[PDB]
Amino acid sequence: MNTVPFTSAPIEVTIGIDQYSFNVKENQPFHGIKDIPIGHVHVIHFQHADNSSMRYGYWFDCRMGNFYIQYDPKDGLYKMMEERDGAKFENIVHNFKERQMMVSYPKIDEDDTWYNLTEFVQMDKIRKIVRKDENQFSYVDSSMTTVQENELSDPAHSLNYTVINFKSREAIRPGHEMEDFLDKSYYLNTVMLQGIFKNSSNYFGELQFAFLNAMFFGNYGSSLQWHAMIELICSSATVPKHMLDKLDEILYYQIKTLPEQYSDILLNERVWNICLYSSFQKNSLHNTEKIMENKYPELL
Amino acid sequence: GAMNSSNYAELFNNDIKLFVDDTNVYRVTVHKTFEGNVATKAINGCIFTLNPKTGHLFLKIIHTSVWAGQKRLSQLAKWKTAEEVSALVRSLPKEEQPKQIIVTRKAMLDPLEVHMLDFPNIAIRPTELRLPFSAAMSIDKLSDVVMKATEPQMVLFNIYDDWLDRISSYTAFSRLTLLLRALKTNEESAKMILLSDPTITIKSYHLWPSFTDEQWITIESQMRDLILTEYGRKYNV
Ligand SMILES: COC(=O)C[C@H]1CCS(=O)(=O)C1
Repeated sequence: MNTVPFTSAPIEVTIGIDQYSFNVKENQPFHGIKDIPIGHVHVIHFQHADNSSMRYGYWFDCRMGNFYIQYDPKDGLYKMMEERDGAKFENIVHNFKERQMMVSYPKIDEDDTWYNLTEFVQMDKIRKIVRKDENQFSYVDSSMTTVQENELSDPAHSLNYTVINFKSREAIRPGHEMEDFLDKSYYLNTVMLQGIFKNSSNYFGELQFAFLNAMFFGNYGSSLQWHAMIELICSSATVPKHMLDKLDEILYYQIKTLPEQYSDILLNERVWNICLYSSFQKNSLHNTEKIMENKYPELL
Repeated sequence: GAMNSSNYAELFNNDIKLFVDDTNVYRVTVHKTFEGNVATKAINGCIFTLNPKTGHLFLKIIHTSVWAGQKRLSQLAKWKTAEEVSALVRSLPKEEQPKQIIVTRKAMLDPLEVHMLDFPNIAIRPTELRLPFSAAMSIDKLSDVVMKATEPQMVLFNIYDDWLDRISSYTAFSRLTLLLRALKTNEESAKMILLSDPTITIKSYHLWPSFTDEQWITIESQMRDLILTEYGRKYNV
């Protein structure tokens, strides 16, 4: 079990760690988060009490280094940093644990939610979407735009998701205009899967990462990306059976985790009604269709 | 974006543009079968592609063979239309290619946009204008070339005859849509108006009769009357 210590908590803040969250008061004796499960990526995120504007946070994997959080009073945010001195770090964590100044990652043992939401998400792939190679962790916030949004403005600070555009030469073969537009299997299977993602695991990982950035930071371009990657599958007549079954599981857990009160801003009515009721795959997402109809029947 | 009454004059500026109307591409007669079911029989159709500034009409005749063995023909017809308009643009010299294509029905937007991805600088636009181009097949010479075709064929016409020698494109489009709206509202009445006088003929190389300026004013008045009439017979006013 790994630990992300905090130097201190000088400003009042709501702290998120994956799907959990807790409040820290200004100057409260808070020194971090312990018992973080090894084997998964994780996200530690922040919303300041005095400016709920800009949710921000850091994707990291404790197997890749010793990471800590320290408030920067100049840039006005909690920053993730790497401690290279392993003995310094172990000494710091032990002191903070002995003084019981850390919250424990509150995983219920029955509970596979975080695994199910991050099954295909890899830190190496996150770092290609979020370019900042001098760090092993990746910063994301509510306002960051995607490479595609920037084509329709700072490139260093963008989300480099894979561009999906259904009315693009990449998506449409000359001479198959109607066929490729009404049945996107070519675009999904040859262009995206064989060509760009190489396999369905990488595709699902980007899909899962897009959803999580939409949910945790209200990142609009991430929500667009999540829906586009769903729609490309649902609009393809020819999809491997294992991908459909896995997609149904992925989406089920995303819909299950979504705050009920954010359904209005995180779910695109057109895409979901199309996907569940009109698309080629309208009968292939049994688990997702059942949870959507029982949880958000308004949207449909 | 969309073309409407606010940006009317844009049609007669010097940026090449075409209207595309697909309402006569897929045409059928519905009939009873020997078993007493219903079936359709396709008949020849046409794409109506018109430059409103010059009157040039690119009439692409759609022969019934293009539907053989195909499913979902009303959907295919939109994509076939888009295929043929795209092929027309590619066949034109660069300096004759349109800057904008205005589709009369919004369902043509995605088919045509997809077929024109190679032409990112050509704007594909809808319109809120209530254009009556479906009545093109009430023009006897257009109907005749469509019905006689035994193979796919493109035929070129000037839908304004020689009107532009005497009137502006704005006025010529005004007259064309009044004629077509009348033919659409009461074809028999409209055609009687246009032909009731045998001394006024249609030249071999024209579509409409050789009316003098004064005769066109009379004709145009009669067409308004007809449209107002039928509007009365229709709603009882
Ligand atoms: C020159 O424009 C007009 O004379 C009016 C347009 C509105 C719709 S239409 O088809 O009657 C043509």
